[PDB]
Amino acid sequence: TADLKSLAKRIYEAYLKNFNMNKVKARVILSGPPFVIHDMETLCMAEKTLVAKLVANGIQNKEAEVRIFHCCQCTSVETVTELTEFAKAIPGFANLDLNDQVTLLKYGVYEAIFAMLSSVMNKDGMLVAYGNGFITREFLKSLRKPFCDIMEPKFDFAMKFNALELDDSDISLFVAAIICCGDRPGLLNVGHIEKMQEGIVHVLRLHLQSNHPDDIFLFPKLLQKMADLRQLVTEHAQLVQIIKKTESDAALHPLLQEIYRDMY
Amino acid sequence: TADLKSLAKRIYEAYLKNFNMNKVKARVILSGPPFVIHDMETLCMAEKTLVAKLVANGIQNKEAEVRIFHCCQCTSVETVTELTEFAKAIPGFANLDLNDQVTLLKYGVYEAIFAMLSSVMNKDGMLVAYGNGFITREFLKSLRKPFCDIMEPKFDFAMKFNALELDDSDISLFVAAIICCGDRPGLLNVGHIEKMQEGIVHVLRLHLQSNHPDDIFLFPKLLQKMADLRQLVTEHAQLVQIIKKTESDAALHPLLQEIYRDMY
Ligand SMILES: CC[C@@H](Cc1ccc(OC)c(C(=O)NCc2ccc(Oc3ccc(F)cc3)c(F)c2)c1)C(=O)O
Ligand SMILES: CC[C@@H](Cc1ccc(OC)c(C(=O)NCc2ccc(Oc3ccc(F)cc3)c(F)c2)c1)C(=O)O
Repeated sequence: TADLKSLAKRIYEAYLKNFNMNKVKARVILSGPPFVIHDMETLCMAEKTLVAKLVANGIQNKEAEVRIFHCCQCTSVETVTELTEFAKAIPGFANLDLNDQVTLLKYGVYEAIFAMLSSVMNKDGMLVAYGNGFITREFLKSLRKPFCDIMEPKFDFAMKFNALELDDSDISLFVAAIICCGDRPGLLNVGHIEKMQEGIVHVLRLHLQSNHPDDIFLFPKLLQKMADLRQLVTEHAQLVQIIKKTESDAALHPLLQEIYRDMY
Repeated sequence: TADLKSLAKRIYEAYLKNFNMNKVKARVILSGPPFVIHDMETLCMAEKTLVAKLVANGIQNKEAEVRIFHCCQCTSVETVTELTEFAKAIPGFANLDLNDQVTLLKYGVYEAIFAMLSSVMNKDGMLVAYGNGFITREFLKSLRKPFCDIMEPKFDFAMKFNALELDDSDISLFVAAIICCGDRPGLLNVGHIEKMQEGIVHVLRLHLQSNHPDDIFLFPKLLQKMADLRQLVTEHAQLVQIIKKTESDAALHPLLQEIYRDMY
């Protein structure tokens, strides 16, 4: 159908326009020159070049694990802004009640964040700082608990997600499907959201048939990844709560505090 | 450092002196009275007042899309002259081999042009004709293909670039960083250019820390905008080639023909 073929392109176009990183761009960088962060020496070097404001305090600077945690949060905050503008190209999203738009983004942003993080991850590490650094997975594993425990589950998810070999045309529809879940708690107009979601899911199913004819199960596999991402976020929010309670130096950004507030 | 603080000011001063339009000036005009070009009637009116020589041929005049294309090129040619004189205040630029100065300007001018165009653009249109007109983005979208396709990608870039809220002190250093890229094809003294570039990039990093303490990622964001601008120019040059081959009325200015010659 031409209207559905266009809906898929509108959403893909909105994705390419609103996210600073996409999978084609990430793959070009990941092939090879981002500065490699693989130990404490190179973390401190990268900090002086890529985030110099943070380490300009002398002995007042925070422990390395907490600086990394802060920089991960700053990355998330940026992605929430990108996700918020992308959400307007989903048909009917801007016609939803303003409160419903807030609730959908509230529960969807971290599922979308972890899905899209896969695009900049490989089995050895991930791009950081707008593509200018690459931090190794082994370095992130080396951080003291509980900060190391934030990281590896996201790689575990991404390695299996990346094995599906989706492209940006697929992932844009997937992220839109994540944002339009009609079973989020607190929704006012559930019925309208379900019809909005059904239209996107309908385009996602047809698109996957067209773009991945070799994988007859790809649509139900992606439905399962959405459920897996919900569980990943529930687990992530618990671990973030442990850090907030037990690490007095690891302040939560206020935008992320509101996202987490009464989430799970 | 006082020498670096002075290098940043020397480059800012060179920017304010050599460009006819700067962002403060553009913002004052954009607030409000430039003549508004929003349809064919008002394009023809503006032409008689602001570019009267071009439409003084009667039925010999060119189709409106081609007149606009010509006037955009005339704007570019002017900006290349401005960029060429600005480039002298970059430390070491005038000490480079004359051939290297040519190569740097060759690959840098359009990246700088599109970065600086953002200063006169908003989501509704852009200033034209030395600040005396404002042409609407919707009008530019309304031009027949392929001429409409020249325009909107530049607005897409500018809307995200403008969201960074840079000022002229930032943009002058950014444009200098663009011109001193040591990875341009054809360079004779790559090493000297890399050291020249490192000095400007070093001042840009410290300046951004000083002028935007609120945005710890601003320097890597701008590194990414430089890469985005290179891709924008590659795409622009392809579209210009399509126009040259398929629109016999749309002559390329000779200065711009030489810039494009063997570029990408
Ligand atoms: C706090 C948890 C988040 C969710 C979350 C979970 C897992 C992640 O990755 C596995 C990521 C994430 O963003 N990884 C990219 C990244 C990694 C290191 C960074 O640190 C630096 C430090 C210095 C540098 F010079 C460059 C990078 C960084 F800045 C970004 C985010 C939240 O709850 O919002
Ligand atoms: C040919 C492509 C260029 C690159 C390029 C690409 C995109 C652009 O903007 C999105 C611009 C540009 O200059 N926009 C300002 C502008 C717009 C319309 C104009 O037309 C008139 C016409 C009558 C008037 F009375 C007043 C203005 C004009 F004169 C300047 C330039 C090249 O390849 O060099």
